[PDB]
Amino acid sequence: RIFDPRGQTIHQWNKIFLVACLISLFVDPLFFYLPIVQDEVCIDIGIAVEVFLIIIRSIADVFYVIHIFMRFHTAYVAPSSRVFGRGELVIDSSKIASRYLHKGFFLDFIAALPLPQVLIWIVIPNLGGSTIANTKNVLRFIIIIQYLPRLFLIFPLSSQIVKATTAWAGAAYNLILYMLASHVLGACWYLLSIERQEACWKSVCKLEESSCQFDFFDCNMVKDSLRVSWFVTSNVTNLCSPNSLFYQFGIYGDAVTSKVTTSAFFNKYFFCLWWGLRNLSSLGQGLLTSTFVGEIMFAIVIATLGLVLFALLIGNMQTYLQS
Amino acid sequence: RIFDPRGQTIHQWNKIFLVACLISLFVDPLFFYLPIVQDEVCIDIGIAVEVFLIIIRSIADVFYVIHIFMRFHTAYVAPSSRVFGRGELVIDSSKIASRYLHKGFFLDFIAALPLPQVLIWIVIPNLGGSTIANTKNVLRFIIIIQYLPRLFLIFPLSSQIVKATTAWAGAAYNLILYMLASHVLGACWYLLSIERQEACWKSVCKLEESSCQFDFFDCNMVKDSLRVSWFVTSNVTNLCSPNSLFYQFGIYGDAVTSKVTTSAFFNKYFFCLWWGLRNLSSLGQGLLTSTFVGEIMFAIVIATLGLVLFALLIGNMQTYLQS
Amino acid sequence: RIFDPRGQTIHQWNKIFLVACLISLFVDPLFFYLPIVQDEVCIDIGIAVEVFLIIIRSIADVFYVIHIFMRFHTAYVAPSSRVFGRGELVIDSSKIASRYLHKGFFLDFIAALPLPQVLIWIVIPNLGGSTIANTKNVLRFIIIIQYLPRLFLIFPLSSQIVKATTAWAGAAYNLILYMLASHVLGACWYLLSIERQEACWKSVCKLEESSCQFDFFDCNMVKDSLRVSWFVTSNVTNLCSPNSLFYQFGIYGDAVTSKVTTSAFFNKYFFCLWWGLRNLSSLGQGLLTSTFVGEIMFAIVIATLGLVLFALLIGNMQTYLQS
Amino acid sequence: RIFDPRGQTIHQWNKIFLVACLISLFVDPLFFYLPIVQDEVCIDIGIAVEVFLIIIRSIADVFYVIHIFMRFHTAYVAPSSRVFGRGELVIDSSKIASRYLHKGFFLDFIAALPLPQVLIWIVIPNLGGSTIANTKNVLRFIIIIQYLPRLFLIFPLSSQIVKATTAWAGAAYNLILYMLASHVLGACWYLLSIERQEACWKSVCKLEESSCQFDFFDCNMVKDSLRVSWFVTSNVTNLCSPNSLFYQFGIYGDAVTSKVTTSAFFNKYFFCLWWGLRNLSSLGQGLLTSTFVGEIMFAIVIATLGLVLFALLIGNMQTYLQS
Repeated sequence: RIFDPRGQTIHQWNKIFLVACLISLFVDPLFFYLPIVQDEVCIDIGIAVEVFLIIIRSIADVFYVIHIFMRFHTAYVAPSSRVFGRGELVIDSSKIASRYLHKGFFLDFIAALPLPQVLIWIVIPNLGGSTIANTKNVLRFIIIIQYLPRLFLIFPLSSQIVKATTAWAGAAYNLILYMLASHVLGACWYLLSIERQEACWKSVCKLEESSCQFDFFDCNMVKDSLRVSWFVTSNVTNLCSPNSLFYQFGIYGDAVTSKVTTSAFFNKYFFCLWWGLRNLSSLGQGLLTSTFVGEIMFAIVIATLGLVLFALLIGNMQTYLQS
Repeated sequence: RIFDPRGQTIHQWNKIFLVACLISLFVDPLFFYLPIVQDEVCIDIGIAVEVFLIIIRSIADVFYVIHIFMRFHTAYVAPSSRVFGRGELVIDSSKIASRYLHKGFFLDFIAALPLPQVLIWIVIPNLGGSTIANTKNVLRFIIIIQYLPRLFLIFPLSSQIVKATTAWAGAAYNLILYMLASHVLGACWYLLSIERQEACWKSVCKLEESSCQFDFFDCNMVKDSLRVSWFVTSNVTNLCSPNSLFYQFGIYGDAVTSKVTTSAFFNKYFFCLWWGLRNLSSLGQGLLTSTFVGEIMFAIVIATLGLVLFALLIGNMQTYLQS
Repeated sequence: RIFDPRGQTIHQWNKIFLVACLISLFVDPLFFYLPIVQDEVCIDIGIAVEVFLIIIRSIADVFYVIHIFMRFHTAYVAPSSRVFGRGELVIDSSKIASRYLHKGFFLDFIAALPLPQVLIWIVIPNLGGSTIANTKNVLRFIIIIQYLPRLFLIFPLSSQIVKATTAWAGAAYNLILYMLASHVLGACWYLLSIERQEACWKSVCKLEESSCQFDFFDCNMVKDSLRVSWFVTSNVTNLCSPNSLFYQFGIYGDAVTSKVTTSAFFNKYFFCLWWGLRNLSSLGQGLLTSTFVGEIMFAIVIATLGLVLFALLIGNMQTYLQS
Repeated sequence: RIFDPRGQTIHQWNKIFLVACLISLFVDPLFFYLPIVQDEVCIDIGIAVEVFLIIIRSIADVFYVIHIFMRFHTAYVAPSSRVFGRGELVIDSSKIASRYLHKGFFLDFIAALPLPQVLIWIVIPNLGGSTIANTKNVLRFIIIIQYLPRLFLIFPLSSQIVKATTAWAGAAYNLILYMLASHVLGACWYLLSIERQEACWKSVCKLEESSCQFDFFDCNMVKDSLRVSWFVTSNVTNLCSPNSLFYQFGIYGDAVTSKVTTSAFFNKYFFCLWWGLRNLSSLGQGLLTSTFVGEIMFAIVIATLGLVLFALLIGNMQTYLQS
């Protein structure tokens, strides 16, 4: 059942797979919005939203597995058989599999690994208790390690769609990509702000090591008598604010003053998407960072992305107007 | 009395209609500047300015009715008779009316409906008392529901004018588009800031529900003894300020600190026009919103409009310089 | 002694006239830096800098008069005698004078009028004592009335210089124009901030009509016994500051906090030039104006100039790299 | 042993020399990050990082000397022997040396001088004790005096590499130049902020001439009894802050508020790099300077560099899109 590379089944499958990849690209950064900072100073996770996102990601991974299957069952054109553009067809399944494994299979398999799901379920909780690591909100960012190759996969595939079927197709696509970059940067900023607030809490606990340890900032122990007794005699709610000059919050300060980390899922999502869009359009200006290397590099990445994306938008609109 | 589409009567009518549509597009957002926040914490409406705007709107409406009447009596080129461009003319009134009804009549009829003057006069006040809704200043935005179709009519019609009559007509036209977009965004910002201040007043009333009720911020009840007795012992004047953290004013806070909602019509109009133009040139930067989805979406729309308009301006200037 | 329009004497005269026009365009805005706000809350005029600028403007006006004389004594090509480019020359002095008077003489004569000199010397002081008007700092802006036609003369003449003698000639020329716009806008902003501070002083005087009148803010009367007695008991020092919420300084408030109205000529000049450059590059963003129509219109003009200039710069660099 | 100008040895040497020159351009501004402001209000020099930078710069200068020595022994195409491209080879060493001395030797020699390490070792300390000058942290900027000619050598030489080896070579090259400009501007801003804080300390000492001289702000005298006695009774810590309105810190105040001058080398380097990149992308907006001419000139230079770099980047991206 080898499908023709320039046939109809593969064209329809690629049309569906572009939508599936776009859905996966949209859903992956949403995993960064799960942590919630509560008024009692603790980080919880929205269970219902977590399960919903995991279900969507599982559907996307099923689609990716189907794509890998169809790529093991697709034909190719031999480079040496290209007779005036007529490269014929190859039906050898073994040759197709060898060609796929030599080039293309590795990156597609990496992109199809259910990394967020295993990280959420069978890595952090249950037997894989990372008490020694104590970086539950940091490991989520390794999704980016898988997100970056997957983002690459959107470039050639969509190009094939361009071959499948203009003036309006150069600016709308670039604005969609620009919104995607804004979405990813906003989710990254939200998770980094959560990490910054957790670091401020850890510094406060270090200042108050007499009656605190690095276990009081989890909402599963908020009702403990020790937790409330420490909370009523601590000024963590006032020290961990951008107004107080105790900890350098930097660009993450807007996540504490505006209570973004406490707001509902849609409020926080739209706030962070607008943050990313605004700091991508403004070329990273207004990102008055602290003296921390990671935040500075995040701001530099945002500025560079804004520069290249604005240049692409200007060029695309110039091309559209000239044609 | 069928008019020639390429003739002189229709050309002159289109020249008049371009100016009429430009005036109508300039006047429609001005209805958002009518509400006035007075020093007694209430929202009034300038009766004289409202009457003048309704008169101008009715003039635009009768011009649109004349345009519809004229288009009911215009000839069209038969697609099947296009013999090397010479498509002749169709004179049959019934055929012309049927063709116009099939394509074109609905969208032109929508743009000619006197929706704003109906809403102001015979929808909200008098028989149609919307006491339950209590959203008098929110219904105005449904003018946008009609504004967007009308904004469409400029693009073809002006192009037709281009056919009727370059290097200087590309940058100036896009600057006019920029002015119109900034004016509309400024009017929308003014009305949304009025809504935000009214929402803060409603929150204060809820906090003081013992002596306040949800009909109490109307200027027709200012002289009431109950209202003054409540006001002399109420802290609504400082709770609904961006300085206080009682309510998240966000980007609308600049309309409370600067007191544009209480200024004269020209001052408020120019302030809001400059606000829209500045946040369109800054690509939405400086729009530090709150965690409210509507305000965030407004900021995102402003940033996207700034992106597309600046890209169009750069492309038009590049075309001008290359020509 | 009619000179050849395609000859060498007129070529050299145009080369030196471009320099003279550039110097005159650089010098006219400097007259806006003359008023100085002193620590005694008064506005004085720097006599030495004023005299130097008047001398430079006199030299420029002499050059302009020589230019208009030479234009009265230059030949022209008859439009009806253009036989395949060989349009011959016209030597009749009467015909040349009539042609110049019909078109060209009016605006050239307008630019050659010593308006700033007569305004400074024989309009405001001496016989023309503007005691009733009391707007000495406002009249200077009618230099702009002469400045706008003069700025016109740069555009054709420079093009003629192009005909006298590339890839590098597009970016540098546009940067020179951009610097000129920044210089003019900075001088205008300095004078407007002077006017705003004087208006705040007048408002304070109105608040203190018992012991103040509209002369007390003139530095010639600073040593008056009434002046010192009012000053030792007046709070105009802190009331007219952007920190206090007494007067809406707006975008001009930055000139009071930084004390640029008091500093030396070089400091204030460079601060205002950088202000114009920054608010021209930032597309007018950060110009958070008050509810005053004049300030808002000035900010709108600055933003539109920034838009057109940045688009022109982008287009010029695109042309330079492409060619 | 004259090398062929279009041979293989010179090609490889130029490939090495481009990397060497890039290293030298990256290392020279790092000398500006050496001064450190300590909590005892004094400026020290990191000896270890200074020695490492001196060693790297010495290696780069040895590479420059090797380049000069070898290009003394290369043939050149005779201007009069260019017979249809075949310009032959000049083997005469005397003629090659004469041509090099006439054109090429001066700029290559001035760019190979060990001026930075000479200043660090045998100019400022030891015999050349600049007690009278008292500009230990100011002289470093004369590295820029040699840096600009060395910045020139990149533009031709890199072009040769282009001749030795596209669509991706326009955006990447522009971004490399842009990052280099950001790095240089950040180093210059750090050293200028150090200078501003030192000037504030000098002003404070002038305010405290009774018990202070211009030596208490050197970290070699921090442990002196007079030093500690003055420090315990001096308020230099409060007066020399951006919050206190004592000294106009201007755009350098962000360096004191963020305590970047005290941070470690990596923190300060990345903070200053992000500062330069942000103020270069923002076209100098947000550089609210003081009334000081040097700071204003620095801001104007930053704005002009941002303008030209953004224009070049837009043009390069347009070229990439169209080709």
